[PDB]
Amino acid sequence: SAATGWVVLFVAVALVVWFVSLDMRHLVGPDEGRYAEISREMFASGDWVTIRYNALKYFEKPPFHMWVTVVGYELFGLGEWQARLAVALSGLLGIGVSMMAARRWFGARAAAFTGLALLAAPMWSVAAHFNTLDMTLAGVMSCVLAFMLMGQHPDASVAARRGWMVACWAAMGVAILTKGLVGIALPGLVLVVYTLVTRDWGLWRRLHLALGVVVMLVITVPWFYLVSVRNPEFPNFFFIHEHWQRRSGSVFYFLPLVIGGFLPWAGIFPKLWTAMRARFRPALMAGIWAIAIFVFFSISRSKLPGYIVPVIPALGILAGVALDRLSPRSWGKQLIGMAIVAACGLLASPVVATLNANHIPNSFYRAYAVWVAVAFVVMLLGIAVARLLLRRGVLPSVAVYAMGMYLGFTVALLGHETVGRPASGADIAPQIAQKLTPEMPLYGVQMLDHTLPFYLRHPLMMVGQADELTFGATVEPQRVVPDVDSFTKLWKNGQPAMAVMSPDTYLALAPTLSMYVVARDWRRVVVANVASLAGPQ
Ligand SMILES: C[N+](C)(C)CCOP(=O)(O)O
Ligand SMILES: [Cl-]
Ligand SMILES: [Cl-]
Ligand SMILES: [Zn+2]
Repeated sequence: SAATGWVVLFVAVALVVWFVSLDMRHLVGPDEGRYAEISREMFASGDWVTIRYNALKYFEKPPFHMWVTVVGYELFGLGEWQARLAVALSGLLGIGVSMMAARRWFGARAAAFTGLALLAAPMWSVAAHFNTLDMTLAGVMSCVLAFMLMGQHPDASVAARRGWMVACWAAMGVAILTKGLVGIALPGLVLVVYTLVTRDWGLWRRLHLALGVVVMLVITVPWFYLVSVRNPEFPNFFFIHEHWQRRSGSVFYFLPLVIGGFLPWAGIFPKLWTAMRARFRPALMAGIWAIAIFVFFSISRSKLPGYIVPVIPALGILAGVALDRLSPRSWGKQLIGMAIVAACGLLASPVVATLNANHIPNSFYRAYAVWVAVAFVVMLLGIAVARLLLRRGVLPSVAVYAMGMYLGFTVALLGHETVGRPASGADIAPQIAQKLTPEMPLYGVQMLDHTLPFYLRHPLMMVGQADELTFGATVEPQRVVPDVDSFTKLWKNGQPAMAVMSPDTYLALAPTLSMYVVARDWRRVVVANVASLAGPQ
């Protein structure tokens, strides 16, 4: 316990950056806003069974992420960092259990390398600070893998093996309550593939199959029964609905995602392979985890980046052992390569200053470019001081390097606030809230705004195409305007209300109905049907 004062320092500096950075960006739609708002509505209603999005049934996802977010709301009230609490705790959880399994099978030093690996991995840290279900599922599934590895260690008693096995099945249950059957399909897949490569059938006896299935059913079934009974249309939807938004992604879709999301360790990607090929083989289990899940999502029709996040913890374990075998000169090689590519990021950072996308003007991206450049600069600093610390050992150099990378990608994420804040609509929320009341409708005229209703603490009344709310709009049609043509009669003859639409929608409806503009930004026009709810015009 000589240099423990460094570790305590390191982790401390990590944790404060881990949580403070949560509350420094406005919510980025659709995901962050969608789950923050669903959780808000659950929090305000108390109905933890029937998930609703803008007062409409939302049966596209299971509720565990929302349960966690709602507990967070009850403890610390509504806000940005509270809405991102589930994913941050999921990230810490993946780090923790990952280096627990690493410490069990490969020792303390390798476990430290695993924690550093997951910390520096931009996919794990970014995804850990971005409110989406993929990081929650990644943390609970990392509990599946880690608990499975803990339970298969020979030096554990039958009581410990059963404890880690029921812990594994329980984690699979939570995962099913997080994003559906994936939480059990991917493990089983990774399981059978394993038993085909190693030809160890007796492993199916160590799983505690009966007890684990029973405890998993006890965890998952109650909510599914409740929501299926209260809403008979739920099971056919959740298990049959082919969801799609506005697919067609190549089989190489997740290749730049996995490479970029594990970038500070890309140079040792071969040394990860030579980590698994070289009774129970844990590194091989992690490798079959990452590879099997990767090829599973790579051959799937629907592809989203977050799908691939659950492979990162396993990679972390592999990284932990690979870095554990490196001499000082080899890590020097890695530092040289990463210094090169980070310097290329610094030279290429002005590229984003020439961007304008998602109806966000170029200026915000000019302000993003300086933050990206700063990010690669702090990466370079961390690399330099790591090279200075290489004389004291590989582990301190890797620790400083990983800290530099983590702070770097953290700066790169916080810099996204430049383009995320004008899109969130939080700026024009106070202007709207001055005249908008909770009993007033806020029509969404063919626009599913994912962030503004959260900031208004006020749900949208969907008008016309409800997008992913279509299903909800059809099973409870008394809560929704079916088409814009009915919205015109509601608008000219109904109660005083407001409406959110796109600018092109405003110009399309302008010759039809006169509307007084309450607020505008680059992505939305907010109007009222009475002149007294807006500024002079
Ligand atoms: C996306 N969805 C929830 C509508 C269908 C997916 O369900 P499942 O793959 O968990 O069975
Ligand atoms: Cl509220
Ligand atoms: Cl701004
Ligand atoms: Zn859908």
